[PDB]
Amino acid sequence: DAEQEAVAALVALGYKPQEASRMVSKIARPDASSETLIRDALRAALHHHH
Amino acid sequence: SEDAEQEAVAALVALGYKPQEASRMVSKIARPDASSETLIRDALRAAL
Amino acid sequence: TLRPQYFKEYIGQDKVKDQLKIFIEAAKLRDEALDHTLLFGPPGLGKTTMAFVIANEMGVNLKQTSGPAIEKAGDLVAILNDLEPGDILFIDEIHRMPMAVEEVLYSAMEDYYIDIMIGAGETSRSVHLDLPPFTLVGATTRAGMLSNPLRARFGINGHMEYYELPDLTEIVERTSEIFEMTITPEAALELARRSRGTPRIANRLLKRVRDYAQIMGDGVIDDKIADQALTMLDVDHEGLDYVDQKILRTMIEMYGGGPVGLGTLSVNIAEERETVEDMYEPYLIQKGFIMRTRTGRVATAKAYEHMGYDYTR
Amino acid sequence: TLRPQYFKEYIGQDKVKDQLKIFIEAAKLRDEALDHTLLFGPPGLGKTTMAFVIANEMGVNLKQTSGPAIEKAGDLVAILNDLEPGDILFIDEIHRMPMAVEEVLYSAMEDYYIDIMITSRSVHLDLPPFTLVGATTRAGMLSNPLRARFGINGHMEYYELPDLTEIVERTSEIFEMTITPEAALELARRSRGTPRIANRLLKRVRDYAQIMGDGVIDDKIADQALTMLDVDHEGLDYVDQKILRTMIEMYGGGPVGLGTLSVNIAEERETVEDMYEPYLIQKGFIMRTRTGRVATAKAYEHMGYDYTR
Amino acid sequence: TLRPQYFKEYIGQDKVKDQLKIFIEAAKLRDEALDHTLLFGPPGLGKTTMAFVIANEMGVNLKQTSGPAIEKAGDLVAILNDLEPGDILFIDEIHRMPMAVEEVLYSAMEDYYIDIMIGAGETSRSVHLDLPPFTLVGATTRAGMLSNPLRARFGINGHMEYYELPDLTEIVERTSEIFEMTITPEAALELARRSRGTPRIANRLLKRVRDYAQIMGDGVIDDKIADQALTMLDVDHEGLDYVDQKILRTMIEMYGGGPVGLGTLSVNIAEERETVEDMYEPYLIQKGFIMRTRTGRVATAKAYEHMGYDYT
Amino acid sequence: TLRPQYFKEYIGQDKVKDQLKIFIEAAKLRDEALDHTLLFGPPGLGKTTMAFVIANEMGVNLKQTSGPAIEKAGDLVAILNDLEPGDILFIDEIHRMPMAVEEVLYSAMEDYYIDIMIGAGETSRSVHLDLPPFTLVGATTRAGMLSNPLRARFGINGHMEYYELPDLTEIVERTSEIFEMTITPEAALELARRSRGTPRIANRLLKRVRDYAQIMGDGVIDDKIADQALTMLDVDHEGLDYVDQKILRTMIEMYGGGPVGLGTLSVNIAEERETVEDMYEPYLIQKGFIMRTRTGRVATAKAYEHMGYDYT
Amino acid sequence: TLRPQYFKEYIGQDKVKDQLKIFIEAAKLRDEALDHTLLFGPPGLGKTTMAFVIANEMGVNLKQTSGPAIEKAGDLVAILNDLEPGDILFIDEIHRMPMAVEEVLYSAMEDYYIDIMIGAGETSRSVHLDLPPFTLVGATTRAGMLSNPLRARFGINGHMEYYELPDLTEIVERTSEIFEMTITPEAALELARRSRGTPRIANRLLKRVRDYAQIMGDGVIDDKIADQALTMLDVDHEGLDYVDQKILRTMIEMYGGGPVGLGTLSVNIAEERETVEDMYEPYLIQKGFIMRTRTGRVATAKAYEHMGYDYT
Amino acid sequence: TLRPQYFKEYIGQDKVKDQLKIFIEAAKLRDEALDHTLLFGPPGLGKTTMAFVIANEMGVNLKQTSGPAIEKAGDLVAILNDLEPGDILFIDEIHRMPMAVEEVLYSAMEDYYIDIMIGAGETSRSVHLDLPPFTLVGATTRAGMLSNPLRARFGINGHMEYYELPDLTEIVERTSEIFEMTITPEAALELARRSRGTPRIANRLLKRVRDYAQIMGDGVIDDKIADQALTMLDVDHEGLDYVDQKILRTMIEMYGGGPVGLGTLSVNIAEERETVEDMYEPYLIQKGFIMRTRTGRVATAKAYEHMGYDYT
DNA sequence: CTTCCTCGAAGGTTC
DNA sequence: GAACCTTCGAGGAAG
Ligand SMILES: Nc1ncnc2c1ncn2[C@@H]1O[C@H](COP(=O)(O)OP(=O)(O)O)[C@@H](O)[C@H]1O
Ligand SMILES: [Mg+2]
Ligand SMILES: [Mg+2]
Ligand SMILES: [Mg+2]
Repeated sequence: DAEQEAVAALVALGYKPQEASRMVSKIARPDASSETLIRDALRAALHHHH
Repeated sequence: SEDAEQEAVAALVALGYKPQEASRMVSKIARPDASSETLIRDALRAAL
Repeated sequence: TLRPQYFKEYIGQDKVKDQLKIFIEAAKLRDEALDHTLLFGPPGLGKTTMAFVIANEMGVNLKQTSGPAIEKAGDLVAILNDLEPGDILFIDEIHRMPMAVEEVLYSAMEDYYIDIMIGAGETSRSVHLDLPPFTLVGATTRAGMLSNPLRARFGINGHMEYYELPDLTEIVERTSEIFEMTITPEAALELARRSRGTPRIANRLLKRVRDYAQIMGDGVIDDKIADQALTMLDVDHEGLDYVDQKILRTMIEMYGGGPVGLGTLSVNIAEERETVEDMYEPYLIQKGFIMRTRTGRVATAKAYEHMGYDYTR
Repeated sequence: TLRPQYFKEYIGQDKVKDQLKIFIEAAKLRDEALDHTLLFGPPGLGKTTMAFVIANEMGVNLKQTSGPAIEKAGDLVAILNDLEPGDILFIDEIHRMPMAVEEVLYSAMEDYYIDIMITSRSVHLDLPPFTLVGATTRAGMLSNPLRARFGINGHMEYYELPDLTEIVERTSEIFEMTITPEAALELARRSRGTPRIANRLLKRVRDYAQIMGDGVIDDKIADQALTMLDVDHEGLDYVDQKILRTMIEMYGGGPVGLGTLSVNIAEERETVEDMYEPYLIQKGFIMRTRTGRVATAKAYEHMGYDYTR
Repeated sequence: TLRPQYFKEYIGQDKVKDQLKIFIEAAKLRDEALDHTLLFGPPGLGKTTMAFVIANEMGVNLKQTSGPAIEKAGDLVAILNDLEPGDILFIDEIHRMPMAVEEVLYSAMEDYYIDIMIGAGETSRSVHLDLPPFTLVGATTRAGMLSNPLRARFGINGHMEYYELPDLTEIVERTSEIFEMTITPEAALELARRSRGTPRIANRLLKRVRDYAQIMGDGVIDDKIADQALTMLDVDHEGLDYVDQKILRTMIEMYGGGPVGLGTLSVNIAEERETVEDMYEPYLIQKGFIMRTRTGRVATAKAYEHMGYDYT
Repeated sequence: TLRPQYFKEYIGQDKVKDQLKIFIEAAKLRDEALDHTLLFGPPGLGKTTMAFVIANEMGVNLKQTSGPAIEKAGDLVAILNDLEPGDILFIDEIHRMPMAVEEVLYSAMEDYYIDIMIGAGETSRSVHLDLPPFTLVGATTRAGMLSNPLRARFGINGHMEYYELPDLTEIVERTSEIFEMTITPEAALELARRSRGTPRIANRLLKRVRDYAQIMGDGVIDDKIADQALTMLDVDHEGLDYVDQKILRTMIEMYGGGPVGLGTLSVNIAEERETVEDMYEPYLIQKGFIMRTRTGRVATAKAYEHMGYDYT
Repeated sequence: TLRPQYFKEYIGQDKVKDQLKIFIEAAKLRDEALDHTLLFGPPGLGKTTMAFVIANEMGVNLKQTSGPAIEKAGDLVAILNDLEPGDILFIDEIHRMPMAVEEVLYSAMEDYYIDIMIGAGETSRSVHLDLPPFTLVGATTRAGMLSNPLRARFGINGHMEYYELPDLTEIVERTSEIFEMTITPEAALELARRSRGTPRIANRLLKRVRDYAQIMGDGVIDDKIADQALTMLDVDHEGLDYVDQKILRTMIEMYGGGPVGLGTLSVNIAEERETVEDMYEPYLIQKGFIMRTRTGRVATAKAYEHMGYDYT
Repeated sequence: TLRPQYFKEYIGQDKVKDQLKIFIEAAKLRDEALDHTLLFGPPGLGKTTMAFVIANEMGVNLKQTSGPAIEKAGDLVAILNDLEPGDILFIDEIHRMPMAVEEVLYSAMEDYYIDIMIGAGETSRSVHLDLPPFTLVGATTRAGMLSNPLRARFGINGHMEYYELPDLTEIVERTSEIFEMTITPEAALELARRSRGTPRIANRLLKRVRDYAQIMGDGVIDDKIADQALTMLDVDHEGLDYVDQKILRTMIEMYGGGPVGLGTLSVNIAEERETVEDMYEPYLIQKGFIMRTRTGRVATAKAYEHMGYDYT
């Protein structure tokens, strides 16, 4: 159920449902929570710079 | 060469070019061994 | 061509022309490019013409484009790659550049490089493109709407000004020599006096007098022919049109100088509100013939003495 | 036809007509194209008519468009691509073109080339020598950089009684209706100085003579027809007379405010100011003052009242 | 029906009606379309009604639309070119068209053609579109809001005027026969004199009297029922409403006739400044009960002899 | 429920009720929809409540919306498309509608149709939307803002009046029974004299007194509880607030009753110029405490005795 | 946490607390919600805190939003559908809510139902929502910026005033007890007088003086330290802010004391009109530094002797 | 140095710099994050530079972004998720971010967590995310433009201000060494005076004088050369630019010092009226050359004597 | 970018 | 000379 919850949370943050699905779908961890997924889906998409 | 090909195409996309047109622009370059800088330089140069 | 090509030929603008010469000579005394330059002034004073002279005097090639023609970062970057060491890039109406491109120029001007960021997360990387030294020259008519971070990068400023009778006359003399027509110096002075200090107006008047002189005369512009031509046209010796005279005459004869509102004046001369405020009123203010007040327009003593009517406070 | 075709047919406008003849002859003698011309002035004076006469006198084929139709640069670029050497492009109501399009014109007028971006791509055009003619009623609405590029400015003026009399007779012969010289003069006085208004009266008077008369316009029919239309010999309408009468008999000549006067005649405020007062002020029947407007001595004599300062 | 259909039935407007008869007859003898017509003037005087009468007398089909509906040039360009030779186009509330759309009519009205841009991209091209002979009819309350170049193109101008008591009495009697009620000639005049000169108001009063006569009466309108019903509506023999009477009374009893300012008068009657100046004051001035002066409003002698005081 | 549901429960407004009864009964006999009606006047007097009563007496469903909710003509067309034969449409704050949408009702009210443009935009044409029979009810606080052509189409006009003490007292009693509270007739009269003639104010005071009377009273609204509770709420025995009292007191102690100008007085009370003229002064004039004069305004004898000073 | 949570902890505002206690208690005997309440006055006096206290005393949940955060009618519908029976909705900056949305609150407050149109084109349809009982608490910095239709629907009003020296002293002593800190009575009284009568300023300054007493002292707040710390900050002996000093120094020097309008002054001091009118002007006027005049504000003699100028 | 790392190396801003030192080390003694800090003042004074110094003195890695770079709430949450305990987040033009961000930033700054609500009707849940301690540093060009409830969360205010003559001479001297230009103390002071308080202007003038002195002299910037170079640049000894002299010179010769309005003035000299009242008038009024009378601008006595005109 | 409208100034009368 | 009333004119924020 955390899969849909994470996507629903990202939709609230302004991500499109299609992109939120693709973003969350890139991550895979059956035991991850909606919170730990969100903390990963965002880190994977933000462009870090040095 | 996929590293330079992907970098040149992705960097060209960051400049506002469309993915298709960016692919065509880079696809016109022959030399694969040249660096992304040379690839983007020539790609932008040819489109001028 | 009509446009001058070198400082030796460029008439007037001695203030800006004198300053630029010192900066250009100091740049040549070093293996360096000229500082970024911005040109200010009203329409029609040579802002376009001056850019070419700077390039020729620098011994460099000139690249030319316009603000509206640039809409994506790649446009500017692609043009910037074309620049050889020391090349001059001229951007017209630089104030119309979109923010999407305006924001890219800062690192170019200050560091001569662009650093294109790409990727995301662990794939986040950037590519650094070295740019050869160059000098950006901008021209604008509405400087007040530029952003402050851009204005902070320009190191040289030039304010254009209206030409004056001793030099505006020489532009008529020279232009009359491109056509195959002889003109007396006294006639050229009469044309300059009415050109409002603007080169385009002087050239337009000369073309109109040329047609008359070769159809209603012997094809020579003497003082006698000039008076007839300038009598067929409405332009008075102060440069006032027929309607300009009608406005002043109306205010003095019917309202005793005012104050009078814009709407009331428009219906008396049978013109649109927008036309009197934009076509005719601006020059009357600069010449000092009328003032604008919270209660309406009012005529000044300077206007009374020109029309030839008695004046009393 | 109603529209004159050559300067020999064009009555009046002696100032503008004289200048255009000199510049047209000089251009032909040099085999060059005429400079860009701007025509402006009040409605109904002849701006559109003069544009066609210029083309006929130059001996060229005229391209015609209008400002409201040009919505995007692609529209104007297609039109400009069809121009050949010496062609004349006429744009009516030029004040409506979006300023995004005027900026494309700044360079095309001076250097005769177009180098612009237009699914987006670049486009380049080299233009042959051509003459642009613009006509507008709101000249002040054009940008200062555009007005500075026009080389000829023609400002239209109102006509005089002798010119209008000659125009009325010319139009009467097209309708093949007989009219006397003194009858034609009585219509001219009522035409407010405008050729279009003079033609409108003639059309209405003709309709009366065909139904209530013998199909001939004479000093007797004209007086009856004009009384049915209720147009004074100074050209004042029924409502115009009601305004002056109300001011003299209820406010002693004024001053009175626009709001007070409008409600007293049962008229809308915007209609009195924009449709009736302009002619009364230009003829000198009313004057505006800081406290209101007052009827002048000319109004008293016309209405038949004893003036007292 | 409640709207007249021919000049035989259109009572009043002698000036406008007489002119249209001559111009319509002349147009038929020459076998050509009627010139463009603009109808303007106060509300409820018969502008819309006359537009249909013209179409019937000309014997052609009438196409109808309104200014508020036309919002872009595409709409007007589509209405045009759907016209047949001799059609009549009627636009109501013509003052609402955008000025960018009015300027398209300039060529159509004078020269029967319009310039259009067609296609896209490289196929973009201009073309002339040519129109058959037609007559445009406009109706508006705000003629001063139209552009000067547009008003100059209308060839016929009709300014409507208020009706007189003989004409209004006949209109009431005609309407009384569309319904099934008998009305005495003496009672018909009693309504006409209270209708402020407007046909719509005369019809409204009759409808209200009909409802009273068939509830509190025997279904017939006579001087007795009319007098009673008008007492319930509280409309005096001059047409003054309840609030109109209160204004005049207060001016004569507290300020001795004035001068008094609009604000001071509004607060004393518990009305607001805008309702008094826009709803009630306009009719009181046009009928001569109030006079406006630099110092304020003043009650005239006609008001004193109407309210029953002495003009000392 | 607080809102009256039928003409038998609706206290006051005798002039408006008497007329509406006759017009509603006559409409039923003919089996037709009721004519359009406009309700206007001060806030809180019962305009919205009267609209619901009319719907119940006619026996139809009431659709409800408001002027400021409509922003473009598309919204109005959607609302009218939902109408069913005989429905009543109530529009609150009708004067807030934009003029461009107000002019669309002109045809709907007189002829029951609307001109609408249809099609994708490349090909399009106008068509008549035909509306069923319906009754429009409008309510507004300032009828003077409506255009003349709109006001002329309403067939019934209802001007609301402030309530008198006899009727306003019955409203306080009626409300007490719904709240299951006991109130002595002397106490009901006290609340009425302080309610400025407005039912909305009377109900608000009763709710606050009821809370006080049961927390530190003995559960009954006696004449002594009301006096204490109304002191806490800061409502004078004439309905004046502390700001109103400050104005009157200053005029008596610092100017001997005036005359004094509005600008001078406003500064002496630390109040904004326009607030005093629009928010506080109107009630003081209507009640007779202040009088405007050509040289300023003066406090009358009534204002002196109410404060206890000596009149001279 | 510093925020009080019950009426026993909330210091000051005796006039407001006394009324809320009665109404909240009376609303507990009956099993119903509290009436809608409007709180207004200067910023930082504690009106947001009162909303939390009201919720805790009733024993219900609190939801919080602001006028600017609601952009369209659909936003409010989503919020109102998420309220349980008896919940409290708190709306800050209520005076900035969009007019098209404010019209929807009137119905929800007065009748507890919402009529809304949903969908588009042929799918456009109405919805009727029936809401559970709830209490709206509104907060505004401007007493008179609300519309009269809105202000009339609130059943309870509370004007909040600046705190006096004894109250702020107790608030400073309480705050210095939540933090691990020690303060002498002499220092607490000094800091209170310096705190512009505002609790938010008092708490903010205490946090800063605490830091100075540790680095530049022995970790204890004494009058000798408090004086130095407050003089290192810009806080004047009278508590005037840097903005306050600019205002007074500009009026006395650029206008010779005035009069000057606050509108033109706003742009000369480079401060937003609404901030200077609502945050700063009220204190300077209420404490006698600035006085009102017909033309505008003028600096009093007290201001001249404070800034050290000569009262010429 | 010109690009300092620690406060001892930073030139000027002694007031702001002295306050930060106490707060920075005080936070270290308690081993906790620093309070949120708001920097404000004119542009180009060194706000961005100071943010790096604060990070070094704390001993933390700086993270940087800007208001316009944030477009949706998720953007900020992502950045905040990438934070490490003690990190400092710098936001330039913090007032430009959309309100949808501020709604989340509040609880982030105050509670160090965010609670994204989800579900509707019978479904209602949230996701609760823990955040490590951090310090927010914001910089703006104005104070009043910041959201009121946001401005209350910042605990430290840093008012930046224009540099004094001693500081500018030191900056000029350091910059000259980078160019390898030899400049005497008198020449450095002359440039400092005319740079009118801003380092960017001081750098620009020095570069230009270098070019002149390298050609019109021996590469040594002497006082005699510096004064000649400045007259060639047309820079007045009071720091008035070319256009500034034109405004003053125009008022004296064409209007006798005025009064004259901004509309007329902006038309006489070919300029955009906004530019004059925004760029040039502020410096001329602050220095006492121009006064903003209600009738219009007027030239003061200083301007007459400064420009070299005999006063009236 | 434009129209509306509202805020301000001032002419004139009276006590 | 203080207080009322009417009329005109130019901005600016709500479309
Ligand atoms: N009576 C009081 N007792 C204790 N603390 C108070 C009191 N009033 C306000 N405060 C404190 O001061 C601050 C006031 O903030 P808030 O109540 O939000 O102000 P407002 O809502 O008026 O803008 C809070 O920190 C609050 O705890
Ligand atoms: Mg140029
Ligand atoms: Mg034409
Ligand atoms: Mg009609």
